[PDB]
Amino acid sequence: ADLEDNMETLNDNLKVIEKADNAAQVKDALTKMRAAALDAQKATPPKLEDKSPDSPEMWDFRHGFDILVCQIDDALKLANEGKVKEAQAAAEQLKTTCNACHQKYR
Amino acid sequence: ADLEDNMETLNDNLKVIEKADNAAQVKDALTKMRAAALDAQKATPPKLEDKSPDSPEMWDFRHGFDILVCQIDDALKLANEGKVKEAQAAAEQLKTTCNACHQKYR
Ligand code: HEM
Ligand code: HEM
Ligand SMILES: CC(=O)Nc1ccc(O)c2ncccc12
Ligand SMILES: CC(=O)Nc1ccc(O)c2ncccc12
Ligand code: NI
Repeated sequence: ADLEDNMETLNDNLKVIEKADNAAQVKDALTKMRAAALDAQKATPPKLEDKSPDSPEMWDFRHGFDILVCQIDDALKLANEGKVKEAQAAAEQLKTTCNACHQKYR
Repeated sequence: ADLEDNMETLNDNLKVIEKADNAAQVKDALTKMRAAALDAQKATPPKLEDKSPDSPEMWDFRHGFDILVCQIDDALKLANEGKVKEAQAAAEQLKTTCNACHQKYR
């Protein structure tokens, strides 16, 4: 999927997590988020079509996703432990990463 | 210590590790390396005095050290396990990181 498609998946599964009643629901959402983030990692944002592929901006763009995935896996660990409330909190804390990358490259 | 001083510590403790007879020797060297890398992380290379402190180049410069420290800790884990030969091998593998950062910012 393109960058846009993946971003929507991420954005939509965040609210889904924000409404979840149980762990299984959070896990599903987070699992979908993880996949989309990895796939997004491969795209080249429109604001970096120029910059060479090995550009320092690009590496920061891709590195942004390794942080999101690490964060996402921690949320899954929590969801896996039945701690639904803090798996949700962990979910929110992801926005920090989201925003960070958005103001530099979006 | 300045960037230069720290780099020398790193460079010299690498050979020391390359000559070590035992684990304790590797650990000492690596411990000195870890400290110097962290301290180096704070300096601003001469080729980045201009670029703003929050510059994408700077963050890559500092991030370079988080990789070196992670690598260094893995070497210590190995040295801690008595595996002197592979703690040494792990040591060498560090050069990849060293070079990488050198050709971009040195
Ligand atoms: C964090 C989990 C996260 C969310 C949520 C998110 C959402 C998001 C939206 C809603 C858009 C709009 C896309 C559209 O037009 O439909 C958007 C756009 C971009 N994002 Fe994003 N995004 C999240 C995380 C990240 C991360 C960690 C990065 C950087 C590694 C990133 C980057 C981008 C870019 C580029 C765009 C613009 C895409 C385009 O203009 O085509 N996002 N994101
Ligand atoms: C890896 C373990 C590593 C070694 C070894 C190393 C050595 C090294 C030397 C020998 C110099 C010369 C410094 C001097 O003039 O005495 C040097 C210089 C720089 N380095 Fe280095 N260095 C290692 C690792 C790293 C890493 C991971 C970075 C980046 C995060 C880095 C950066 C630099 C920079 C900048 C210089 C130049 C300093 C200056 O010109 O004042 N090094 N390094
Ligand atoms: C969960 C988390 O914060 N992860 C990370 C933080 C900082 C980094 O530089 C990372 N780099 C590569 C992969 C994960 C990283
Ligand atoms: C041992 C090792 O390779 N570490 C790392 C690899 C890649 C990263 O992006 C990292 N980020 C922050 C800290 C360590 C990192
Ligand atoms: Ni990293």
